[PDB]
Amino acid sequence: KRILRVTFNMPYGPEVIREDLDVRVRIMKAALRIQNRATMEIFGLTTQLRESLLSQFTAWKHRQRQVGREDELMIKVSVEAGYSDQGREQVSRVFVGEVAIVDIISPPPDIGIRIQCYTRQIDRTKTIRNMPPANTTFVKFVEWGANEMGLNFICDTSYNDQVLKNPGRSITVASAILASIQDMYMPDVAAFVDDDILIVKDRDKVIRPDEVTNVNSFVGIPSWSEWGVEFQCLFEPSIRVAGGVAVESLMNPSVNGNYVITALEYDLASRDRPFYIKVMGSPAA
Amino acid sequence: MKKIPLTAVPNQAISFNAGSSYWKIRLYQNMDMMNADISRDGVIVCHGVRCFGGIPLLQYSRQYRPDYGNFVFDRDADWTLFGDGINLFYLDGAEFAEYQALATRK
Amino acid sequence: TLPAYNSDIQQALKWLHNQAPGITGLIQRKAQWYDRFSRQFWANWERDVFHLKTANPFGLMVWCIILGTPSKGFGLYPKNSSWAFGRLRQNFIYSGTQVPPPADASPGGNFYGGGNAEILNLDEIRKVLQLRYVALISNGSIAYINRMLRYIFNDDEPWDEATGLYFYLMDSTGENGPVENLAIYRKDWEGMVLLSSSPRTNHVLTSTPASDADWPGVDPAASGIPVTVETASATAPDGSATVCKLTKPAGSTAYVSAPIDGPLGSGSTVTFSFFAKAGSTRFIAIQSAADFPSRADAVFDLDSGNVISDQMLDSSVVSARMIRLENGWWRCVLTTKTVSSSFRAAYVAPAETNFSWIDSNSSAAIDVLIWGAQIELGDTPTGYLETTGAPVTMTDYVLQNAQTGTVKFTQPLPTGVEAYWTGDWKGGTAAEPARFAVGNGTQDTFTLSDPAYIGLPTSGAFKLEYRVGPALNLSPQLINLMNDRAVGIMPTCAGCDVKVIQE
Amino acid sequence: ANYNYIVDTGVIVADTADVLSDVEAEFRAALGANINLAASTPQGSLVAAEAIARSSVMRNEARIANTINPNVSFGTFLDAICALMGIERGSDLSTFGYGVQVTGRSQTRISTGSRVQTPAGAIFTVLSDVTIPAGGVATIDIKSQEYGNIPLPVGNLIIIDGTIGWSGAKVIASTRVDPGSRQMSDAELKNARVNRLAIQGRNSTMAIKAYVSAVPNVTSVNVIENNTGAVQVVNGVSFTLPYAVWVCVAGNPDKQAVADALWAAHNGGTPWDYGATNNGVPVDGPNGVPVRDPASGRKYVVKWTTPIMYDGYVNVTVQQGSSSVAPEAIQNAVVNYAQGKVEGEEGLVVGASLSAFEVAGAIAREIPGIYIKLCQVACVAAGSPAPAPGDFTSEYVMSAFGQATISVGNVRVTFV
Amino acid sequence: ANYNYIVDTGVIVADTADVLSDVEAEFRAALGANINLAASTPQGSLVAAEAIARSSVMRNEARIANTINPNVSFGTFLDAICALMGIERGSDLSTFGYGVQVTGRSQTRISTGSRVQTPAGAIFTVLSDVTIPAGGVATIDIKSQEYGNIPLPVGNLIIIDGTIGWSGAKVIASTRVDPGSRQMSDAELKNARVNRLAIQGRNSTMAIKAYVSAVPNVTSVNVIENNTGAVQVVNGVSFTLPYAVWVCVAGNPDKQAVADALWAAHNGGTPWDYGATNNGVPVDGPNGVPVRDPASGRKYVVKWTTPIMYDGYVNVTVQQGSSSVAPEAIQNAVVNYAQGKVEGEEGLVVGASLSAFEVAGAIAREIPGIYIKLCQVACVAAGSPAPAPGDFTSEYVMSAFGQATISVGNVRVTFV
Repeated sequence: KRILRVTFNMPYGPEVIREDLDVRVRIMKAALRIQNRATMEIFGLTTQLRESLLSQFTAWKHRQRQVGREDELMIKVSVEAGYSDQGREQVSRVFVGEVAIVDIISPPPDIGIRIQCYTRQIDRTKTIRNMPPANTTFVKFVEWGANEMGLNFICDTSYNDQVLKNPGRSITVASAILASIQDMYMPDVAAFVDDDILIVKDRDKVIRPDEVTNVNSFVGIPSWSEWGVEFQCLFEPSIRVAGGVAVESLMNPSVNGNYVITALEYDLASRDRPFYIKVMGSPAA
Repeated sequence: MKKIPLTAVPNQAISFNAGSSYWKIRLYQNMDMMNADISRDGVIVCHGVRCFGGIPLLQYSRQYRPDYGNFVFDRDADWTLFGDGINLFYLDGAEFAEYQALATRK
Repeated sequence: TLPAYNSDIQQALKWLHNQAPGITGLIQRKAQWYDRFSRQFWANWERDVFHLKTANPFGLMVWCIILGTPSKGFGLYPKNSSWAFGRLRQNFIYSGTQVPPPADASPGGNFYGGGNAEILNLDEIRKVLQLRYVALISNGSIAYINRMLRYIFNDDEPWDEATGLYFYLMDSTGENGPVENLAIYRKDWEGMVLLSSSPRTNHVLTSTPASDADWPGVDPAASGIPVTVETASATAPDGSATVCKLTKPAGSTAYVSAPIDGPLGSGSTVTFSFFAKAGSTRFIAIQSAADFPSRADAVFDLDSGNVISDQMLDSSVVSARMIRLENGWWRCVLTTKTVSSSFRAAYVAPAETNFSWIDSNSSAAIDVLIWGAQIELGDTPTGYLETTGAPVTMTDYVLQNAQTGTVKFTQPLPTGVEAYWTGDWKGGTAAEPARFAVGNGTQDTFTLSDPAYIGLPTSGAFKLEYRVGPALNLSPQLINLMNDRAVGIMPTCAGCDVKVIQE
Repeated sequence: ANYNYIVDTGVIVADTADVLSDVEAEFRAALGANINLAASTPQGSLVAAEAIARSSVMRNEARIANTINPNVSFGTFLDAICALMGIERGSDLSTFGYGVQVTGRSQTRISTGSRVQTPAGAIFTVLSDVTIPAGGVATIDIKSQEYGNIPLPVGNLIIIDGTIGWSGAKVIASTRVDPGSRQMSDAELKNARVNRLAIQGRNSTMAIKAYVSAVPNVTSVNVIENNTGAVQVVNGVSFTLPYAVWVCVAGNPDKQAVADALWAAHNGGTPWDYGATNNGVPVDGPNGVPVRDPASGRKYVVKWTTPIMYDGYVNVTVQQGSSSVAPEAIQNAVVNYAQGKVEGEEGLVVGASLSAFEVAGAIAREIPGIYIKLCQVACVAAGSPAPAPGDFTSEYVMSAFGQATISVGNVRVTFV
Repeated sequence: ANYNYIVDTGVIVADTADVLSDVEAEFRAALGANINLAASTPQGSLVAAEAIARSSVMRNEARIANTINPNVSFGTFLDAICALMGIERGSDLSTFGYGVQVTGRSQTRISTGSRVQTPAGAIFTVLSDVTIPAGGVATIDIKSQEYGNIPLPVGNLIIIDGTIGWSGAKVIASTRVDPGSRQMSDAELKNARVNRLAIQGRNSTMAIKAYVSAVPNVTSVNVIENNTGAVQVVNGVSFTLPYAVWVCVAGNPDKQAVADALWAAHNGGTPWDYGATNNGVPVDGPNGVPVRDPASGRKYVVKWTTPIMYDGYVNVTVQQGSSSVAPEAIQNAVVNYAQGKVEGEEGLVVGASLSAFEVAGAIAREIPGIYIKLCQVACVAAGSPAPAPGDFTSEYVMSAFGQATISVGNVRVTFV
């Protein structure tokens, strides 16, 4: 009994699209600069709901007009998925971001929309309000970037106490901040934004070491990869990105060990078979 | 005041970002009481804190200092009435100071 | 939280091990051992934590560490190790090279228990440690310290002045020496009865009836003759043959009403008293009137000394009581408080059954002996005063000098009539009656008796003292230990020298 | 194998899954790597026993680890901790009424557990078997089914479980209604402990202030301590003893109530002094009021002074604005400020100087738009003729033991 | 198989262990009597495992039973004992204020600009500061660590800059903040428990000492009652008023805060004495800091003093026994003990007495096996040069007023 909700944020309020409507969310997240994506195929829309949603989702009013100083320029939508049995719920949060693309995939008799949301699509920000530090340490540049983007930060790396001269004075917008933080020191320590938290950590270290996820049931088989172990699983509302995993396989006994998560491929369909999440993991140090 | 939601289960562990800190509270039924193990930003703060109504979880100063907040049970903890009837609330620094000043002259 | 916990160990033991020797034996032995060394251990250790019951000396010592008391002066370890003198103590030891079974004179005998500073009884050690906690948390308040001295050394039990229990603290406020809230009683054939310095009046027309026309009879039913007052030759409590008999015949529901000036007032406590002797009936019935139907009722059992019935037809009744007097006499007293002003009269009647009312039917002819009625305001019976068709007003005494305590009486005390007093005077309270005068029949000025002890003020500033010892039989070693300022167990304020000493 | 489950940050309690797995691994290492640890076999029974034990102890230690902390203790441990300061949890007793009248007939026998009932619930069970005599009326003893001070009003109790022959029950006035008690909760015990701590965490002057101001009808209080070693004026009141505390109480309170509060707040040793002459009204005579210490029949004597009463006269020359106002409104505003009914401004408490600027401030706050021309104030002794014009000043300064009152009749409003 | 309770000497519940015999005796007479409980057999191995588990149970029960009394407790366990008496475990601070910066032109100083004081400061700039063309601005500062710090009053050094901002300086208007550090106090919390044992009490020597010790940066305090008032001398410190509490606080606390705490532990009507000239150092000369009475009235005065600073020296002669080389770990031990870090032996306090035997004992604490030969100490006033080897003796009286401080370089050790 999968329970999947797509919650928009609109001037009227939140209009939650439940799992009764045919919905299909393909989220793909990674420990990269690039904004994590979520494609949303939603069918069964009424005329009123289509008017209330698609008309608000637009790329105008910031190009041929002005109507922009803060948020409400583009609609922010979150995704809450999970399971529910015996009356209890498991609705976690799996994506927060603003819509960028909107098309239609299925014509009548089932008018189904397909939107494309991206995390931190508010690169329509205020062109960097506070100037970046002139000479400062890496953790301090990270703190400035987090404060500029408005997100709380988790910075855990061994490169924090390294000074930089002009760390990002060429930055043009807030989104480019993450690009700069990713650009400097990129063999291991890659920074990203997971939902509302900006994470800057080494690629071989776990963000929350006490939050290891012991994994014993898999769909298919936990197989090797040129980096670590890769495996698909049924939706567990406790697996984030950059988290620690404690794979204990049966089919492949050599893949057992502790791994950190680098990528994540959510594929959630209320009215269809795919309700999986795919994990790319690398050896954890 | 931030109401931490609860689930009607004997043992559970809730992890959340509250008050500019990464809290993790494991609440479990111990004998005839509830106990809680609280960790902040990964490191463990206290183990086996006996949970009582109105009375803060982090009891001594260095754990709720500075302005880290504290957790308060509105009633005596009981997992059978979790979510509906009993709730746990988080207070930031100034609000916990005000609550302490109120509760020390009762 | 709520739904149970097992922790029984014997849960392991399925139905199979029903006739086993060994598996069930092992599980039972293991459960017994775990019980002994976890559950019994924690029960005994919680009794150890309990300071009120820290009989376990180890707990007393843990508390000496917790409070910080210097333990050199305490007397822990088991006793029976001092030889000293006497067959109840130890004896010396020698070279019993053969090791005889009696273990020569003793298994030991030592000088342990050096006096003049060290207490030996563990109960007083518990008291000392509680007192040190009080000193640690003390802010110098005197009511607080007195209440905790009460709690520790008397288990929160009030004490009389024959004890002389623990006393005040740093508060240089001397007490009294004027006399206030003074009350005087006189002891006679009426026993323990007070007297009023203010004019008290008895409102009954006649106290001792010798004629039927004295008190009329009232009977709504009027089935039989009314109650008839008959003079009787029996020794009245005053020492005379002047008592009267009330007779209720069978089938009669009448009651004698004493003529009284009316009304008596609104919202005023009213007291009725009289003297009765057991006759044919074992008990008597009385009623105080009010507005219909707010009459208060009472019934007094003259033999068992129990006021087994007091009926509130309204908010009237406050109290009912019986005072014993020699020759099987009883003063029955009823105090009634009603916001109404309709207190008209008091009705009396013999009673057949223990709960018979003022107008209950009587199956036989029952006679009772009464004498000396009295109706007054207030809420306490006073000295009986003779009334013959007169609401007699009288004032017992006037205190001419408060400081010296000499008291002047209206009339000289009759021979054999003693005087007791209570109140506070000369920095000492007398909460119990204290005799101060015996009547000689010619003198009426008498000097009070000294009440409690010590002038009290302990003149000075910023410094006072304790007072204790005749009550609790506290050890001189105890007092010496509490008198040491270095130990610091006494509640103290800096800038006050307080010595305990004092018995 | 068993780790260190005590550690320093309190007892660590692992789940019974973990302890069962640990005991199972220990048994496999002991007896054999491939031993059947099934629940029915003897080795499995031993494993289950060693798992129920070695877990009961962990739970017990975690239950009573930090039990000396009074803020988080429980049960009899909290009882013992809070009894150190005299606070004691009560006993859960029940109302124990005696002498309840029973009316019936012949030889009806009331048996134990008859369960009479008061009109407002409160089922009382009979605790003594009683046979009715030939008179038809007797007495019984009843005890409350529940615990605590269950009210037992005088009246006719209804009978729930009555025998044949029992007519009724009556609560005569001789019934000795002994109340009960409902023990005391652990939270209430902590409440009493913190109350006691608040009481005994205050010095002499603050204790006097709090205790005396807690009394009803006490409008304000001025507490002063010498703390100087010489008879002098410290900052406005001339003392008479080198080491003492002088207290002035405003308002119209009960003398015995304030005496009891001030005695309970006595620091001790430091005696009260009435001060010198005209240092506040030395009321209650030269010798202070005696009160009885609740703990012991020893009384203690207390000294305090009522303020020097002053009558304040106010002259105003307000000018009428566009809107109409009456002089009674001006007098009402002034008297409200003087009594202190206004928010923020404390009022004319003991030792508060009478300022015409403050009076004008009250007038401007309560009656905006009215333009004030001249506000003048003066102060005289109580029961004296009104001061002549010219005695009024722009501001009056008050001593440290005086209180001034402005009635509705001492305001002179002139419409210019 | 037993719990030995040390009745007054060690106050410890100690396990007796030796439970193996009892466990195999339980196996006997339950499984029979002919059981071969020798090792390498299943029953022997499992009975040994049972004995080990019971030994662990006894150890854990003994530890949890012992943790109630202090001197054997540890974190979050000794903390409950402190909280029983209300000895607050302690609070944190990390914030400076009102610094100064001199720079070039039109520069924006950087958030969390790092600057180091000569004692390895490592202080960040709090506010996002932009300078002015005049050439001077103010920055707020915070220390890198939560630890207690005291910066030097002169501008020292910088780390994070732009080659333009010249230097950070400190002015008198800059404020200093007084921090704690987790519980620091891990064993000196045990040391300070015996002193701050009347936090919840007021109006006493112990209460005054505890409450003023609770003030941050009060490393020690001495309070003398002088109760037998005839002027005279009582426990040292000549006096002027007959009876007055004399308070000597060490460290560098806030004047207003320590004065308010001293006032709150008012004592009632006993004055403050700190005269006799050399007895301590006057805080504000005559007429000390006023402070305000919370029981609103008047403006009092609280007078205390600070100790006379002393500079101690130590020369040790060791032998480097046991072939364990440790050249310069001795003066670290000496200063560590002097600061009060060691457990059970409070170091150099306001009332201490620098002793050669005590410092030799501290050295033996931190490193045994060196065979200390000579341990001369001596000390001089706050200034003055080294006292020469002639002054070096085995004992310094160090009267009740005055505090000695031992430096890492003042201690020298010679190997023979």
